[PDB]
Amino acid sequence: SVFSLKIDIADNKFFNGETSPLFSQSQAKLARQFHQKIAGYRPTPLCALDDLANLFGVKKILVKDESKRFGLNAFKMLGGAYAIAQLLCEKYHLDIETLSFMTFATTTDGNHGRGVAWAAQQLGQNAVIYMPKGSAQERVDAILNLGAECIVTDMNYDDTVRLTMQHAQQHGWEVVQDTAWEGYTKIPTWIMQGYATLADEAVEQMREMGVTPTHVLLQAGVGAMAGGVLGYLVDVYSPQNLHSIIVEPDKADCIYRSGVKGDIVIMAGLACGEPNPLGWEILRNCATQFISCQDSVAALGMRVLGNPYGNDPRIISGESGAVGLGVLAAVHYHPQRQSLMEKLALNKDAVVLVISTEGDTDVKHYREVVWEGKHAVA
Amino acid sequence: SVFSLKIDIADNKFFNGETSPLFSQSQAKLARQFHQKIAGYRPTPLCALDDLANLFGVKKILVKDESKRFGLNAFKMLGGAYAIAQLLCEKYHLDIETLSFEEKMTFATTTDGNHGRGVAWAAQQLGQNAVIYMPKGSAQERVDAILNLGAECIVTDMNYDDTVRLTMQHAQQHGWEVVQDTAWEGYTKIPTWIMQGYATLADEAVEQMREMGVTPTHVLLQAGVGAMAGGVLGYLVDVYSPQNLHSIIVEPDKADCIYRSGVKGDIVATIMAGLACGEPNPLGWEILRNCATQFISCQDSVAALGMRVLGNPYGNDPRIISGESGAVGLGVLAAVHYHPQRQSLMEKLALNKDAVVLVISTEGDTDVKHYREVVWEGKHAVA
Ligand SMILES: C=C(/N=C/c1c(COP(=O)(O)O)cnc(C)c1O)C(=O)O
Ligand SMILES: C=C(/N=C/c1c(COP(=O)(O)O)cnc(C)c1O)C(=O)O
Repeated sequence: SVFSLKIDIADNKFFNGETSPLFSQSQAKLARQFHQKIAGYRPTPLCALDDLANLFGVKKILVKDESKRFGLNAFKMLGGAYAIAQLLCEKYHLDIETLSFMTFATTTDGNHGRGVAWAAQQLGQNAVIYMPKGSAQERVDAILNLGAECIVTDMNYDDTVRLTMQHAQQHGWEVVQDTAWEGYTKIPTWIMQGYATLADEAVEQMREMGVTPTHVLLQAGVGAMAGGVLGYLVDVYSPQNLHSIIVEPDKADCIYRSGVKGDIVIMAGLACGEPNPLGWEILRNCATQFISCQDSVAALGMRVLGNPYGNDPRIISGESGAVGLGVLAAVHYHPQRQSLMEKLALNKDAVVLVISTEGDTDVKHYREVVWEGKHAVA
Repeated sequence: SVFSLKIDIADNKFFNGETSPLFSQSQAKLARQFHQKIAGYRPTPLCALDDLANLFGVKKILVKDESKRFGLNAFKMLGGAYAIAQLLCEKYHLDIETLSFEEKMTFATTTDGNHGRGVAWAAQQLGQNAVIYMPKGSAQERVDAILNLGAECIVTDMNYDDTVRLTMQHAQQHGWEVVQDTAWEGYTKIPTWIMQGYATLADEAVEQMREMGVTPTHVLLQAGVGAMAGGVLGYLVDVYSPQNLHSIIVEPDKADCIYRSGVKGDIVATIMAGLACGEPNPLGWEILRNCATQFISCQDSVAALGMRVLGNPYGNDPRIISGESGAVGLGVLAAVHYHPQRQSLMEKLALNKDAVVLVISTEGDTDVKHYREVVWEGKHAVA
């Protein structure tokens, strides 16, 4: 069927190609050295969707399956656990190379807090995690399952973030929040560096395949992952020879609207309000294009990934996890496919990296989308 | 989420447990012995959906995956190829139990997809001709499938039943051999063999369940005219008896001929192409009237739900490619599960924690276009 989903593409006019040594090969190698020493480490699968590539008119679609990231069903773990380890290695005067085996506070709509909760349990320390209203019970239960304190509020994530701040300064907690703001940059920097492990894995995995990625699609909420992963990839592949596309939901396209203006200006995980300044700076510098897409584009991605084409490997991907792949699928069935493919420079030679950032973190919603066809194309 | 799709259940008030000797274990053995002699024969997988059965509160959900049947993506050839070989054994006075390899005959049938394909393929394999007719609105991909076997295919301006009559006429006019998977006045011999040919899948399924050490308490059988249901249930009740099998006949809302025949006790467009019905198959009807426990008339979206559930399995369950007509049996189980009145519907269907439910996935993605519209785009969604 032919259908038109909103997929607004805008060229980054503020692109300068200025890389960030702060997020590079060397730091990601230190970040990966850390994660390698964690019990049950395994590089997550880089799945080759060959038959879907041939159907879409490109050479390779390659998906980093972050649903395999230990038992957490998401990638976020990579940042939080690294920053928590760095925070202690600073406070207790140690070297990050030795990994011998008091309270961390944060707001999350799901994955980030689970990462912080898991790391706290692993290191014997405590964790208090705040969640906004409407958040799934399964996601609350998973945080309590790790032995942390989880409180569901009555206000939105941006308002809830203030509550975590006022509580942590009044009780004595250490804020391990995945976004930066004036007077708070140290931890988010480490988080973004910790994320780069997945890009480091994917690069080693791509070299083993013997391919060179021409494109990358990165979903963005506050842009911490996009920033950290893009900054690494452009350090490896150059900002000029990697066509990076940042993907945001229609109702929370802060980074898109920021790229549109120049200055700083739905699926849980990709909600924004205010963009992460550390992330923004990298995307403003090195991101090729920004996409603002409809809600149902993510839903499509989940279905395409969960029921693959031909003989491609199946991938379990959540709403925020599947939106990059969804863009490619929405472009394929769009009447303006030709001009959309040209605008994104997607052609028979395009090798496309996609990051599946989470699995079925909310089973109820996941199965409502893929079985019931909630948020259908129609 | 919680949702209500139309799933009307009717007890078969005319059940009497009279089996049919024409559809038994011995005549399924002869069928399967014939199929084993054909190149590329492999029993189709019986997939255990252990995690879905857990979710649904039953013991076992086992799906016979007929998408794997001889590269044809459907089960229908099991009958077509068997009838055709039997006809050749009448024409050349040959023994079927002995022959295997190889005047020009022409085989003619109406189909809305799979039957004709099964016929066309068999004519190709035996170096004969096939002329296949198709009702208006038939998927171009299915027209192409038949042509790609070296057979003629014509898409008429008429419905299924009228196209069948045009096939009859043209066959008399040209001297063709009509190979139709339905019966009527003066035409019962071939659709008997066709029905006997289908029992091969049930024979395999019974053997496979035995290797697993299970015994089915339930079978869900989708129906168009009821040749498959009739042929398959007829064998199954010879194995397990009509009384020990809770057999449920599944039909689409817009073409529930066997359901409507069920409530009355006499012979009386859907997204489930294959399950369309104008007039029921009287040969299949006799078996269903007799041994079918219940009939289900259901909404089109029930098949769509089944398709999605099968193609994106729960937990660690095996993935199955299942088409619109192929998935509706499973779709019933999934529709009941999410229904507000789940408990009562489960009780009605006598489904509990011990139920070993056999489901027949009768075809894979025979219409790739529609299949992906269901499973990717969410066409015919619950809401
Ligand atoms: C805001 C959150 N979500 C982040 C997230 C994102 C967005 O990451 P950034 O906030 O770093 O853009 C993408 N994909 C998945 C699966 C995610 O969980 C959070 O975990 O609290
Ligand atoms: C009418 C056709 N199909 C019937 C069919 C049926 C219904 O079988 P009966 O017509 O024997 O009821 C079930 N499943 C699939 C995949 C089918 O193709 C045909 O192949 O022409």
